[PDB]
Amino acid sequence: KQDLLNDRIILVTGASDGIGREAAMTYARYGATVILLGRNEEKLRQVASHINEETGRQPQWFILDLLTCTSENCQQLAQRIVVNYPRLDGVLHNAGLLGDVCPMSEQNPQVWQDVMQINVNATFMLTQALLPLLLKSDAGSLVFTSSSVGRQGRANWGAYAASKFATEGMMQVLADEYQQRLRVNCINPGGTRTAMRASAFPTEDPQKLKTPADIMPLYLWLMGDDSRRKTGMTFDAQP
Amino acid sequence: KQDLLNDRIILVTGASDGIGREAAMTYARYGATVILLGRNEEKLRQVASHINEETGRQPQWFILDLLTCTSENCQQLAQRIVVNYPRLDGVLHNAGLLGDVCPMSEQNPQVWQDVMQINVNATFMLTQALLPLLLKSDAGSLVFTSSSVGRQGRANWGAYAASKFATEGMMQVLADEYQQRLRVNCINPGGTRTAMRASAFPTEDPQKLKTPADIMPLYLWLMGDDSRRKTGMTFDAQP
Ligand SMILES: NC(=O)c1ccc[n+]([C@@H]2O[C@H](COP(=O)([O-])OP(=O)(O)OC[C@H]3O[C@@H](n4cnc5c(N)ncnc54)[C@H](OP(=O)(O)O)[C@@H]3O)[C@@H](O)[C@H]2O)c1
Ligand SMILES: NC(=O)c1ccc[n+]([C@@H]2O[C@H](COP(=O)([O-])OP(=O)(O)OC[C@H]3O[C@@H](n4cnc5c(N)ncnc54)[C@H](OP(=O)(O)O)[C@@H]3O)[C@@H](O)[C@H]2O)c1
Repeated sequence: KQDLLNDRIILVTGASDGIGREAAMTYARYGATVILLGRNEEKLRQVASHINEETGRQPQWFILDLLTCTSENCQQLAQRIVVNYPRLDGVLHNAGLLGDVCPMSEQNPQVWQDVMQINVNATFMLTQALLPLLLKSDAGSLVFTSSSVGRQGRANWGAYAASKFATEGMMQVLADEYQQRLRVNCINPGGTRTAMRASAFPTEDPQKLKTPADIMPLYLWLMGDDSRRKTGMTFDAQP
Repeated sequence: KQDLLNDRIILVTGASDGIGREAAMTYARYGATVILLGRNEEKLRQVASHINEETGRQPQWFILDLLTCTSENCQQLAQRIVVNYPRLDGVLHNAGLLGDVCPMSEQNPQVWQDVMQINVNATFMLTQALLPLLLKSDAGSLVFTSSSVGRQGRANWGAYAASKFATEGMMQVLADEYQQRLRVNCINPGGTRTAMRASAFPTEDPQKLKTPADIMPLYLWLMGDDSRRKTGMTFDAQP
């Protein structure tokens, strides 16, 4: 089992914390060559070093701030990747901003715009930049991260709900365009023990939640060979 | 029938052309006091004058460019409305930008951002500004405009599909927050004979399409009293 992802090159955004960190570390343990994207340099250095402890292979990391990056910035990142890696076998878009959790009448419009910029616009721009590398895979897998409020909007979820709906739509468009070329799917992690969840639910007991490690089976499956015919779908990590 | 919307004050965005123009004119014919929002001053003047021909009542219009308006701009507009109108009984968010219809790899990121800004962000900001007026209605009705690609993403629909998914999500959040206070719903017009449709489908015969006038029954129903218990739903004008 331990070589499930041997010779698969997988890029993970939001790899500096929470679910993305766990995904990057888990993929590396299963033999993948991982590329870490994040915003916080110190956190990325820490994750890369912990992957080196666990696997003896030190992954490369890149800084890309999704709030402010331009299309040119994403293209430049892709060019830097091309120098060291001949393809991408997987891209996991896990980075996300929660924004305000409060009624629509109280949503801060600057924060609303930021949520849309990171979760949707920059996620799209990065996708555009990385598509040529993904198409070089024998069976590239592109994964977006949704939420239950990306399937059914609920009170107080504001920009986050709008952005995760947009994410499902973007995934569906891409799956349709890349039939028999790429697998394109969404994962809904479910409520998971991270800082984002704790901010969204400040009074909930985090010990009642599954951890990122607990929800990894779906993350592995989508990057492995058993999911090869599956595209255009949204999967719940906690069904 | 001709006084169905007597003493209902209804604001319509994108009232300068296409479906929005038809909705504004139709609501006025049924007795509504209509407020026209658009970008093109000459078109708004023309629609207001044609409403005056048809009803002998000249509606007010306001310019608000959804690409560049700030939250402050929307608040200022709401203040201007408050001067002349004590409430809003309906708000129809019909304005929209199509953006590029082409594969994801060819989508222009500036255009993508514009589509998200008009269809989602400024639509949200305007909603925030108008909510207090809507809450003054005995039964306020807030209507967003979706598309079939806001329910199922398809190839080439890019930012537009993402934005209409976000629109469905925003509608669902609002419906949940305003239970037994407002009706909040989406209309999917279906393929309708307008300039937007003709650009999206340049080779299609527009005479094969229903016109905006043809799809008005649903637009009237959502503003009239027979839809009073209906919220959180998306309705197809062409089922
Ligand atoms: N935890 C849950 O219950 C839950 C449920 C449903 C969906 N999700 C989704 O799961 C994904 C991961 O979230 P999480 O719970 O693991 O939260 P998290 O621990 O706070 O991690 C979020 C990650 O996103 C990155 N990120 C945020 N803003 C960024 C920006 N401007 N530029 C680049 N990267 C940015 C962060 O990077 P830096 O630390 O380097 O700033 C961090 O690595 C998100 O898409 C979230 O919506 C989580
Ligand atoms: N026609 C269809 O087959 C179809 C199908 C599904 C959904 N829809 C939806 O129906 C709605 C109406 O579209 P339509 O077909 O009637 O197209 P249309 O004739 O081109 O009308 C679009 C309206 O949106 C307004 N608008 C565009 N950009 C704006 C901006 N930056 N600021 C303020 N207003 C702006 C335009 O105003 P100005 O003219 O003043 O610039 C125009 O009044 C849209 O939401 C569209 O997505 C249409």
